[PDB]
Amino acid sequence: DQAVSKQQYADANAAYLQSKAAVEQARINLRYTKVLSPISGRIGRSAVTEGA
Amino acid sequence: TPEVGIVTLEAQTVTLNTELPGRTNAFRIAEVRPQVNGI
Repeated sequence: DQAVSKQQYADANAAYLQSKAAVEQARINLRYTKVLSPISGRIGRSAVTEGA
Repeated sequence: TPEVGIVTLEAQTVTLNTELPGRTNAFRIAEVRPQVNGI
């Protein structure tokens, strides 16, 4: 109903997509911990035990 | 003739354990590294 400018909407939508990208960066850092095995195969011993 | 001790041997089953060298490592070792700085 055009109660706000179109440009103020474009600024709000840009801030919204920038913040979604910042949450994606924080989620990628939260996914690097709890480290995923990149491939599938036989795994050996753990050179780093838990606690190090 | 000589009389000597003679055994009568027969078949049986065995287990065949093999000896192999090595060291013992600790189960859960944690080197206390600081993660933060200062004296």
